[PDB]
Amino acid sequence: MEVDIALPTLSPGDLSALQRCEGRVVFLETLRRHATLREVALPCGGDVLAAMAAYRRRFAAVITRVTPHRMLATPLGVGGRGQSLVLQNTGPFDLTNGDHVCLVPPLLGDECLRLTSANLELRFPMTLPLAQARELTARVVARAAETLQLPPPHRDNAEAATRSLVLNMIFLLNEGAVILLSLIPNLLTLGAQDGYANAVIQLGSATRELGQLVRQPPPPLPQDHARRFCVFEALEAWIASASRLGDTLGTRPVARVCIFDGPPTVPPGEKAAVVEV
Amino acid sequence: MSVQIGNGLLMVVAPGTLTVGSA
Amino acid sequence: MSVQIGNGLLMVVAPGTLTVGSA
Amino acid sequence: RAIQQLARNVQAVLDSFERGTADQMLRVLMEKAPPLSLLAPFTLYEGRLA
Amino acid sequence: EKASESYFMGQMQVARTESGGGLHLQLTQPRANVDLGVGFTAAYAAAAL
Repeated sequence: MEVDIALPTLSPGDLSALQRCEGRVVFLETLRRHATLREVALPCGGDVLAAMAAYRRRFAAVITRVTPHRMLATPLGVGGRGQSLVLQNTGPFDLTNGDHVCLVPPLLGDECLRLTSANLELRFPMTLPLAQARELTARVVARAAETLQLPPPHRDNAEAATRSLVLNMIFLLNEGAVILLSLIPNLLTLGAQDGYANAVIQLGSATRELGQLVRQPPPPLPQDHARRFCVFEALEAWIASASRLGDTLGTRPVARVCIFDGPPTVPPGEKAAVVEV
Repeated sequence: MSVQIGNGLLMVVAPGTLTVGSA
Repeated sequence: MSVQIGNGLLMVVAPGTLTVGSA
Repeated sequence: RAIQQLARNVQAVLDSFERGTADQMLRVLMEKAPPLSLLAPFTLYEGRLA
Repeated sequence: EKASESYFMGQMQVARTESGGGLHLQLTQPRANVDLGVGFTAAYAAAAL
């Protein structure tokens, strides 16, 4: 399978500029073998959270060839587990071997491939390392929830983000959770006896400021606390629901960069081999 | 009485290269 | 850059029919 | 060595069709033969039955 | 008996399957059989103990 996004007539002063797009991904809506350029298109920058919400319902595809007539592509992941392709870094950060890649909408805007001939423009989304897109998305959703090099939020769909966050956070509260909460003093006194434990707890940990302000009595034994046990259930819920927390907020990883012969790192704006996962 | 239908199999596994690259 | 050494494999698995019938 | 190996396991696995036919013959001839004891009188009183 | 039962041999199939770099053939041959004679045509003794 290969997607054929047909192109209208374009300006020779701009067709050539669009030929410089060989490793940027685009977001279709359905996977029919043929399609049109007028279809895969987004307006200029705005509402980064709206954009990242848009990048989850529509599976993406990477382009490979740009001839003056057609433009091939490849559905990113629909059945492939090792389908090796190429895509170029278009983010501000570099990327080393091995690490997974994530797709996040373009920040600050102003990166729009304007096509005055077809009157339509695109926004090829950037590619970041995983662990850093995590920080980016976390910062954006925290600042959006604050509303009861920075774009202004919208307060319209930010409530979707706040809701999706607060739901997963609330469903962490189980009758066993308070049993784990009844040791904050017992934890802190352990933190100050070993260097590693003290390094684990951060500085603005927002709980270290609780261990010295409030006291809690022994926790009341729950109902039928003589057959089952709530600590293990609580922790299983925690791990199962945290292993995917960032996914339902940010974007799932889609590919990991592999390089067999080339230099270890790829600087920004250079093609890099990759395997999709 | 020993040569090429398993030495058959053996040489011309050859005309199979795509095993396509597409999902 | 896509055609016949896995489309190699693919066509001519062909010259193997006995895989003998005898124990 | 690999070729001798093939020739040998060849000549080792599939004629167990000959042995296997020899087996199936008995396995079928057994499940349809009543014992002589229950059959010697059965033919003697034949006809006058029912 | 001189011809107790018919018997039909098939043509041998050769099933394929891969298994982790070690492969394994699977031969197969279908058969059939009907007892030709009418009435019992095979005895049985149970000689010894």
